[PDB]
This record gives sequence, C-alpha cells and structure tokens, in this order.
Amino acid sequence: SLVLNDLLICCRQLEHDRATERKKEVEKFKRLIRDPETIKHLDRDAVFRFLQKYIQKETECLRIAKKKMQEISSLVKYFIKCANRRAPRLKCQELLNYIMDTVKDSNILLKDILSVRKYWCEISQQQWLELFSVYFRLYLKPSQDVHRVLVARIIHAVTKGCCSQTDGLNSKFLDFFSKAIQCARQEKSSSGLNHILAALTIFLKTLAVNFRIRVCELGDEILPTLLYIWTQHRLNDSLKEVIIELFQLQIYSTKWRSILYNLYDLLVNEISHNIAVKENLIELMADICHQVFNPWLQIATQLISKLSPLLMILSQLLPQQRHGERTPYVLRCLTEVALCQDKRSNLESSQKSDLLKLWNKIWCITFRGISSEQIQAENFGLLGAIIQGSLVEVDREFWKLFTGSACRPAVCCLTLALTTSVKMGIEQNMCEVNRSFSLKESIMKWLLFYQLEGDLENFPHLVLEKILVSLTMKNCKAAMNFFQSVPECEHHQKDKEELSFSEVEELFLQTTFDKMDFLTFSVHQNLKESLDRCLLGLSEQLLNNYSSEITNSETLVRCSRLLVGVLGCYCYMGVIAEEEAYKSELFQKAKSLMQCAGESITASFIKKPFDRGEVESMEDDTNGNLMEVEDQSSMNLFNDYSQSTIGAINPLAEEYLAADIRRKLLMLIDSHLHMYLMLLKELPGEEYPLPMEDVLELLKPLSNVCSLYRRCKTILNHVLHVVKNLGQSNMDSENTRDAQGQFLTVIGAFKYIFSVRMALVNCLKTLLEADPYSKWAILNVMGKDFPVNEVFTQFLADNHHQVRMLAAESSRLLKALPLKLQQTAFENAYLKAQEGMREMSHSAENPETLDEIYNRKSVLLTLIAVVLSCSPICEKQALFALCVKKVLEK
Repeated sequence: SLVLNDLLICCRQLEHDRATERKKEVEKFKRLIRDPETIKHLDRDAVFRFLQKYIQKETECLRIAKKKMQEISSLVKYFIKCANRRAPRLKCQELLNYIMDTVKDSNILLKDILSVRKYWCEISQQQWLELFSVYFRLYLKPSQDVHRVLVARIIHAVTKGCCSQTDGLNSKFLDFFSKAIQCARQEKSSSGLNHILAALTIFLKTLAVNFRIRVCELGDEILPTLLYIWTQHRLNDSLKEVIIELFQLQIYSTKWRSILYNLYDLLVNEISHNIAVKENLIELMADICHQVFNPWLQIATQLISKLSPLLMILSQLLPQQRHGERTPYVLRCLTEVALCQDKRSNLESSQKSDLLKLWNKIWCITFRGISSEQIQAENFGLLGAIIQGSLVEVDREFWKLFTGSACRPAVCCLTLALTTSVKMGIEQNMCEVNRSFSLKESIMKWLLFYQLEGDLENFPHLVLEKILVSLTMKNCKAAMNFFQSVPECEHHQKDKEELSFSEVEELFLQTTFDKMDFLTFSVHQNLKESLDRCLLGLSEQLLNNYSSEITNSETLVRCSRLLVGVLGCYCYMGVIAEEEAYKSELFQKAKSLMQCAGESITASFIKKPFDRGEVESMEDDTNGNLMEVEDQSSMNLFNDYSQSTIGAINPLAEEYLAADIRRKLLMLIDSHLHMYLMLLKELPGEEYPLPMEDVLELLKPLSNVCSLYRRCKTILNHVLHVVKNLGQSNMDSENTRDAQGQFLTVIGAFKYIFSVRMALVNCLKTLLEADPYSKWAILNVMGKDFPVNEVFTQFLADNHHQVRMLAAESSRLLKALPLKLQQTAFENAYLKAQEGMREMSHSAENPETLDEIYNRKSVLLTLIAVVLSCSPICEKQALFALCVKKVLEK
C-alpha cells in the first residue's frame, strides 16, 4: 500500500546531502512532482516527508553549497515546486523553514516573494509567533533596497494588526527605520508604508505617541517628490492623526504642527501655481483650510485671487474647503470669491469653471456669517447671469440646483419644463417644488410639458422624483391621465427582451402610479398599468433563466433596480411596497427560484494574506448576476413576509454546501421565524471550519442581531448563538473586534456558556479594561435603558464593579485616563438618562482617584444640558453627606 514511498524519499534525501546531490536530489524532486498519494497522506502519514522537503532539503543545500549562487536558486525552485501543491497548509514548516530562508535567520534576497506568497494558509490560520514579521523590519532597516521585502513586511504588519491585533516596540523601531530611510535611500514608494502601518496600529495609542516624529518625517518627505505614493500615504496619515489632534486641542507640539501646516500650504500653493491634478489640488485646498482653521481667511482669499480646467478645480475646492472647515465667515474674505467668479463664465468652455460659486455662497449664507443684503444681491445677480448663460450642457447638473436651493430665478421654468435634452432635470424639479406643492405650478401647461419631456430618460435615480413631479398638481389631476398613458404607450411600443429598455427601465415607471394615486385600494383600480409592466419584466427573466450564457449583466442590472423594497412603514416606501409585492406575486417568483437553484448547482495583498478574507468581498467576478438575483429574491421575500413558500426552498438550497458558499451565507444572514434554525446551524459549521482570523465576525453580527430579534422553539437558536459567541468569549485573544456585536446583542435582558443566559454581564465587564479605550462604553446605555425595581440595583452593582475594575489601572497614565475617567463619565451619563443615576458616588470616587483634574466640570455641564443649571450639583447635596470625608467631600 505504497509503504516504501516514504523509505525511498528518505533514502533519496540522505543520498543528496553532500555526496550525491546531483542525482538523488533530482530523483526526490521528480518524486515530489509526481506526488503519488502524497498530498492525501500529508494531512493524515506523509507529514514527515512533507517537512523533510523544507527542513532536511534546506539542511542538505546549506551543506552542499558550503560564489556559485546557482545552488540557492535551485533550492528556492525546489521549495517553490514542493509548495505549489497548495493542498496542505504547512503551519509548522512556515515558522521554521521560512524563518531560516528569509532575510533574517551570505544572502541572495530571492525567496522574499516566495515567503510573501506562501502566507495564504499560514498567516490566515495561526500567526501567534509573528517572529518573521518583526525580523523583517530589522532586515529592511539596512541599506538593502528590496521593494519586495518592504511590501512583504508591510503585508506582515497588516496581518499582525488584523488577525493578531498586536504590534512591536510600540511602533518605535519602524519609525526609527523610516526616519533613516527618508534621508537617503531607495524604494521610497515601498518604504512609505510606515505611515499606513502606524495608522493601522493606532489602537491604544495617544496623540502624543504618534505626532512625535510626524513633523520630522514630513519635513524630509516634502523635499522629495520622486515617489508620489509615499507622499500620498504621509499626507493621509497626517490628515488622519495630526488633524484630529489639532481639532481636539482646539476644542479642549503645537509650534511644530503649525510649522508643518505652513510648509504644507506653501508646497500646495507652489504645486497649484488633469483629473489626478485636480483631486490633488482639492485635497491640498482642504488641508490648507483645515490648517487655517486653527487674517488666515484674508490670506487664503488673496492667494486664491493671485484656464477653465484650473478655475473649475479651484471653485470645486472652495466649496469642499468650506464644507471641511465649518463656521465660514461672510466677510470680505468670502466676498472676494464671488467678486472674482461673477464674470468667470466668459468663454464657451462649459467645464463648470464659474460653477460652485453660487453653491458656496448659498451654503455660507444659510450656514453662518451675516444676513447682508449686498451679498444676497450679488448671489442673485450671479444666478441670473448663469441662467442667462445657460450652462445646461455640463455645469447646470449641480450649479443650477445649488442656485435654486439658495432661495427655495423663476425665469427658468421653461428650461425646467423643456429639460428633455438625470442629474439636472430631477434637481431642477426638486428645487422648483421645494417651496410648496403648487408653488411653481402657475403655468397649467408646465406640468404637461415636464411630463412629456421626462419620457426621454426612460435615469435610475429618478425613481423618487415621481412623487415630486405628481405633487405639482395639488389635487387637480390635470395631466395625470396623459402622464399615465404616455408611459404605458411607450412600454407597449418599445417591448423587447434582448434589446434596450429592459425590465429595469420597464419597472422604473411602474412605481410612479403608486406615488401619485396610492400615496396622494386607492391605486388598485388601474391593474392593467401594473400587469403590462409585469408582462414586460417577465420577458427578460424567463429567457435568461434557461439561457445560462455569458454577458448576463442586463439581468443583474434589472434585479438590482427591482430590489428596491420597503421593509417597513413609510410614505414613499409604503406606496412602493404594493408594486414591490402585490405587482409581482408569483409571475416571476418561480422563474427566479429556478434560476437561483441552477446557479447554485452550477491590490492582491488581501488575497495573499487571507483566502477567507479574499473570498469575503473580492473572491471573483463570476456568478455576479446570480448573486444579484439571489439578493433581489431575498429582498422580495423579506418585503412580502402571494407565493410565500418560495423563500422556504431557498434556505435548503443555500444551506446545501464550502468555500464558495460565503456569498450565499452572507445573503442569508441578512434576512417561519421559529423554523429558521437551519440558518443558525449552517453558521456554526462555517465558524468551526474558519480560523476566526478574517472579518466574518462583522457579518456574523447581523445574523446574531436577527436571531436575537426573532427569539423549546428558541432553544436551538439560543444554543447556536451561545456556540457562536463562545468562539470569541473562550479565546478572547487577537480578535479586538468581536466585542462589538456581543455587547449590542444584549437587548432584552431577563459551564462556560452558562453565564451568557441573556445576561452579557461578565463579557461586558471584561471587555472594558483589556480592550480599546472608548469602544465598549458606547453600549453601556443598553444595560440600564429600561430598568426595573431589582434591575436598578443590579445595574448599580454592575456600575460599581466596572468602576472598581477600571480603578485598578510613560503613556500608561494617558492610556488609563480615557479608560478610567471618560468611561466613568459615560457610565454616569448613561445611568442619568431616566432614573437610578447615583452620580454622587462616582463624582466622589473620581476625586480620590485624581479623575476630576481632567476638566470634569465641562463634561458635567454638557451632560446636564437636558436639566436646569447646576441641577446635578444641587441634587447631589443629599447624597454627598453620606460620604473619612471631612475635607475630601468639599
């Protein structure tokens, strides 16, 4: 039974150490390429034979090659050929042989790509060691310009931050290496990943431990412009960390930050003095506005005052800057913008050069500054000039809407009614109907002209504009019959399955009658208007179900456009639920079910780091139309919950398989209720086979919330929920994210999993200290939202235990402060919502723990906004007397 294969392999390996490595090694390589019952026995008794191809082979190559660099290349090729089987994971070999053949154990620096690609199943299963990830930084710290090794180190850091939730030396060695590599080195685009690594490792890191060498690195990065990726990453890390730090300091190394901001603004002005260039200029203007926002506005206006593709970019960046920086002044600084852009539209260029000026003006006027008449008259004159210029070609898609939103001038009624030549027409209609229903409906023929002109777009986003177009009649029904007969006639004329105007365009006008008659049964009399749309939509469904051919994007688009349901009670959704469910009950349900059954029957750094992580979102583009049809069918079933039994067969088909079933599992997790135990049981088999290192726990939270909202009958559901929560409660290591769903699913309060019987007390108490700060305290209100007589004392004891656990704990003091004072303040604010506050004891304990020195008066005043002035301080007088508190209580 092939019992001599292992002996032959061992003999060939022993004969190829140093004596006869010319032929025995070739024989071993040929035997490994043949692999007769090798991959099947490696997972059960070929483990030693598979380990000898990485350990014994390396020990033989190091002795044979103890100049002549061909031996290392041959060994690397043999290792790649042995590892290309992809059947096993080789978790034990990936820690020894990879660490021995990597840069850090005279070197060739050739196995870096192999070690980076071999982390498909090794880094996604078990990364507890993470020794190579830390050694890669020290290996790349030298003058060895290896962009591949740098990318591998970045990928290893990302894996350690995602699946391991750890770092090294508090991100100090990486910063010290980047500071020396930014001075004089090569591969700047590969070395610029230090900013991304620090941003990913920002957990439990204050602003003082991140902005220390930030300006020192930015000063050296601003001088070089060879690699734009490193500069972009540095700017992103800056705008993510230093901007937030400056905002917090202004709301509560300032000179270095100001100098860096001034240098960035100077470089931005120099660069300003293409689409990518326009985006860079917009980002630079946003950064300059953020820097000016803690005579800065006047300086910025003078710089802007001192080319249509550049004027348009500047105008777009000005509104973006005014949005990013609140509290805009309406003074001469902003007035100089309108004064300059009043006569901007001089040439025939319709590239929106003059546009966005009225947008920024109306935004500032409605937001803040002053109700000055001069600025209003200037904006009105600019809007009139733009309407006379008639930039309907390109810029009026946003400029006209922004000018109409400035007041709701009215001379554009003819242009809005004749807008058949839809980001412009729908916006103009919404701006004209923004005042009232029949405000701009003075012309009785304007509504008919608009209804006749709207037949040119059928615009998938204009489905909501049907109610705004039908509201202009104001209980008149003048051109309602004409508008209803024009769409039916157009659908009867243009009726094709493989040509344009597919089911999406046919159903885009089906919900228009429900938003006119059913919204303002009511519209159940005109059943022919819905039957025609159903017959037009059922033509491309039954034909595509039996086709199963390539280029099926039309069916996918139709299913994505028809998946707009209600799933609740509202006005626009309440009127559209009839067309979503009653219009198509069983005409296409059976065809969709058959198509789904048939489909079920028959950059790249994320893919290499985790196969499960890749299959989660970016597996492949195959079966995209199938996934879209499945999602549309699930949404239709959820909205309906005739032909309600179609959804029952979909569950047994989706839970039949299973690495390619992740899409079906995620589609089914988003969805009678008592018999839904199959969906919960299928999640356990997937969680048992997964290494819990991917981001599937975030998608599992939706299914957990659905099961908690749904739940003898619920015993199996509770058991499945406990089994799913155990995978993160029993381990409680290297996840750093699964504590968000468990704390949120504690709604409805009544061995290892016995304490989780609808309590979630121990998990919420343990997820406070040994977790990210200011993360678990947001859900503290769910524990005492609706209390009872005994539940009040229970929540008080829980808060006391939490305070006692938080009081038990360089940057350690700054890290414990947001975990001991901010958490206590959040708990007190949550307990002081309705009753059972008991904030006097917390305020007394904060003074003994030096927690009141963090400006607690501001937090108390912010939390007492719903009460009178000093209401808590006046009410705590009866409780402060109960406090070794002769002078400490004062």
